[PDB]
Parts: sequence; C-alpha cells; structure tokens
Amino acid sequence: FVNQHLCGSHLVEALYLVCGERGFFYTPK
Amino acid sequence: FVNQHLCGSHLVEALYLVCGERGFFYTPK
Amino acid sequence: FVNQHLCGSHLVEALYLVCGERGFFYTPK
Amino acid sequence: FVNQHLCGSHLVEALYLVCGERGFFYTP
Amino acid sequence: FVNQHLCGSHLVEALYLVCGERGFFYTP
Amino acid sequence: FVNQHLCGSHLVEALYLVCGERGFFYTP
Amino acid sequence: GIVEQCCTSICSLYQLENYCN
Amino acid sequence: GIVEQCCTSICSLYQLENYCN
Amino acid sequence: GIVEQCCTSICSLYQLENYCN
Amino acid sequence: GIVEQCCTSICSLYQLENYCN
Amino acid sequence: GIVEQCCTSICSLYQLENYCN
Amino acid sequence: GIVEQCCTSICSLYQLENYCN
Ligand SMILES: *C(=O)CC[C@H](NC(=O)CCCCCCCCCCCCCCC(=O)O)C(=O)O
Ligand SMILES: *C(=O)CC[C@H](NC(=O)CCCCCCCCCCCCCCC(=O)O)C(=O)O
Ligand SMILES: Oc1cccc(O)c1
Ligand SMILES: Oc1cccc(O)c1
Ligand SMILES: Oc1cccc(O)c1
Ligand SMILES: Oc1cccc(O)c1
Ligand SMILES: Oc1cccc(O)c1
Ligand SMILES: Oc1cccc(O)c1
Ligand code: NA
Ligand code: NA
Ligand SMILES: [Zn+2]
Ligand SMILES: [Zn+2]
Repeated sequence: FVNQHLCGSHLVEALYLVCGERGFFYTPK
Repeated sequence: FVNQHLCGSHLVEALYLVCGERGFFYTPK
Repeated sequence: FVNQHLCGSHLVEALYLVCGERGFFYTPK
Repeated sequence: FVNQHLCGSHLVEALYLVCGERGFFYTP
Repeated sequence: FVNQHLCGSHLVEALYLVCGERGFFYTP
Repeated sequence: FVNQHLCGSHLVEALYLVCGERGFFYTP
Repeated sequence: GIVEQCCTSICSLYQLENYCN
Repeated sequence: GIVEQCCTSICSLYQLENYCN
Repeated sequence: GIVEQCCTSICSLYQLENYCN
Repeated sequence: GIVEQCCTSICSLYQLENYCN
Repeated sequence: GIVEQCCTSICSLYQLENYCN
Repeated sequence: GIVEQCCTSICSLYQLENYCN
C-alpha cells in the first residue's frame, strides 16, 4: 500500500493546482 | 491572494494525511 | 524575502506539473 | 508506470534548493 | 534504488504535521 | 502563526535533503 | 470554510478532520 | 476511481480536471 | 522575474505553460 | 527504524506519533 | 531557533546543515 | 539525463549541480 499512498499524495497536489478556486472532492477508492 | 493559494496546497496535503480512507473535500469558498 | 523563496518552490512545482515530459528552464533573473 | 513522473517532482524541488543563484534546466 | 529516499521525504513532512511543537528526531 | 507553520514544512524537507544519512533534529 | 478558518491561525490535525468526508 | 486511473498511467491536466467541482 | 510576477499575483497553469520547453 | 517500518507498510497517524518526542 | 533564524531570513544549504546531527 | 541519472539511484546534492544553469 505504500506506493499507492505516495502516488495519492502527488495526485491531490496536482488536483489542487488544476481545480483552483473550484476545489474538488477526493474519494478513495 | 497568493498567500491563500500557497496555504491551500499545504491544507490539501494535511487533509490527505488526516482523512485517510475517508478522503476529504477541499472547498475554498 | 523568505516569502518569495518559499513561494518560488511552489512555482517550480506548478511549472513541473504543466510542462510534464517537456520540462522547463527556470531562472529567477 | 508513473514512477518517473513522480520522481521528477522531487527532482525539481531539490534543484530549486541546490541551484539558488541561477536556477536550473529540467529536461527529462 | 530511489524509493526509500523519496518515501523518506514524504515521511518527514507527515511527522512534522503529527508531532507539532513536540518536534522529532529523524534517524534512518 | 500559519506563515511559521508553513515555513517549518519547507525547513524539514530541506533538512532531509541536506542532512542525508545523518538525519536531523527538528526542534521548534 | 477551511481557508477562512485555517490560513491565518493554525488548524490542528483534529480541527482539519472537519473537512474529511 | 482517480487513484486507479492516475497511478496506473499519467493523467493529463485535462484528465485531472474531470475530477474537479 | 517570474518569481516576483507570480508571487505577487497568482499565475494560472495556462499562464505557466508558455515557459515550458 | 521509521523508514524500514513506514516505507514497507503505510503508517497511520497514530503509528507515526510513535516517533515524536 | 531555526524558525526564528530561517523564516526571518533565507538560509543557505550551508547554514541549514548546522541543524543536522 | 537527469531522469536516467537520478530516478534509478539517489543523486546527491553535488550530483544535482550538473543541472544548474
Ligand atoms: C460560507 O460561505 C461560509 C459562511 C459562514 N458560515 C460559517 O462560518 C459556518 C460554517 C459551518 C460550521 C459552523 C459550525 C459552528 C460550530 C463551531 C465549533 C467550534 C468548536 C471548536 C473546535 C473546532 O474548531 O472544530 C456564514 O456566512 O454564515
Ligand atoms: C486507493 O487508491 C485504492 C485504489 C486501489 N488500487 C489502484 O487504484 C491501482 C493500483 C495503484 C498503482 C500504484 C502505483 C504508484 C506508483 C507510485 C510510485 C511509488 C514510489 C513513489 C516514490 C515517490 O514518492 O515519488 C483499488 O483497490 O482499486
Ligand atoms: O492551518 C493550517 C494551514 C495549512 C496547513 C496546516 O496543516 C494547517
Ligand atoms: O497521473 C498522475 C499522478 C500524480 C500526479 C499527476 O500530476 C498525475
Ligand atoms: O502564482 C503562483 C505562485 C506559486 C505557485 C503557483 O501555482 C502559482
Ligand atoms: O508510511 C508512510 C510513509 C510516508 C508518509 C506517510 O504518511 C506514511
Ligand atoms: O530559509 C529557508 C526556509 C525554508 C526552507 C529553506 O530552504 C530555507
Ligand atoms: O535522486 C533523486 C531523485 C529525486 C530527488 C532527489 O533529491 C534525488
Ligand atoms: Na499543490
Ligand atoms: Na465564506
Ligand atoms: Zn513522492
Ligand atoms: Zn509551502
């Protein structure tokens, strides 16, 4: 599970930048 | 403001960690 | 000062995200 | 695999710190 | 092998958040 | 103060990169 | 919302739970 | 979900934007 | 330079794309 | 140490707290 | 304190290395 | 390049100076 955990960390930071003031939900999964 | 943009990146990281399998919503308003 | 320094770290993360496999040149000049 | 994409993010952060005065050129 | 190095980066950031003003030693 | 809190996250990551195998103490 | 609540004064990890699903 | 898609192969910014509100 | 520009006012990912190789 | 433990399996918040002062 | 010294002014990697073990 | 050189094995900060301008 560690690899997936680390990938998810990167993913939510990218989604933060893409979505901006719209925000987003992160829902594992 | 840029400060809030920078704050949000750190907030998302913290929510990812705190919320675990539940996930989270990032709603900056 | 320190503000700028830490903001710049986020800025290069955003450049990395948008540029992907293309990469980018970064200068503060 | 996505491994190299994720590694690049770490590379740029380190380059930002190492190459303070003049920046860096990231070419994967 | 880079994955321990990269994982360690994530781990210290998590420790920073969890330990707060208590601090921590990081010791591989 | 949030500015200090956020600065500390970056300090611990820079220490991780600089201190390498030696590790570090983070003491606010 | 989380920016108003947490971008001036530090939100503890316990307070941040308010924004979990 | 997003982890399965985007940890299998790289998601473009367009692909990520599908997960925004 | 770019840090002054983008640390004074927010730069979008669209704006940053023109700095890619 | 913390790397052998927490880079082989995900350490929870509580498990990480084991390593605080 | 590292926070006082390095959030009030930019610390070089050489200055940060002082805080290593 | 940097990915072949530094995403397989750990590059030290000295090694990373190869990619400064
Ligand atoms: C939206 O546009 C913001 C508008 C604003 N509404 C609020 O600020 C209310 C937000 C909902 C949560 C309020 C719950 C109040 C209970 C306070 C609990 C304090 C306990 C301390 C521990 C902790 O911080 O969790 C508006 O326009 O009205
Ligand atoms: C949580 O996502 C549950 C989802 C789960 N499985 C999947 O979504 C599919 C498997 C994910 C592939 C993970 C590969 C990630 C590679 C990460 C690189 C590891 C090293 C990273 C080092 C670094 O930080 O850069 C399901 O049950 O569907
Ligand atoms: O109040 C905050 C703001 C950003 C990150 C965090 O952990 C707490
Ligand atoms: O597919 C992914 C995974 C993580 C970050 C990202 O920008 C894309
Ligand atoms: O304007 C900026 C500054 C820093 C990061 C970013 O995504 C945008
Ligand atoms: O086990 C781990 C490794 C890295 C970050 C984390 O939150 C937990
Ligand atoms: O002065 C600082 C503060 C935070 C990170 C860093 O590399 C330098
Ligand atoms: O070899 C690497 C890869 C990524 C970051 C780093 O500091 C070193
Ligand atoms: Na981010
Ligand atoms: Na509001
Ligand atoms: Zn990573
Ligand atoms: Zn930051």
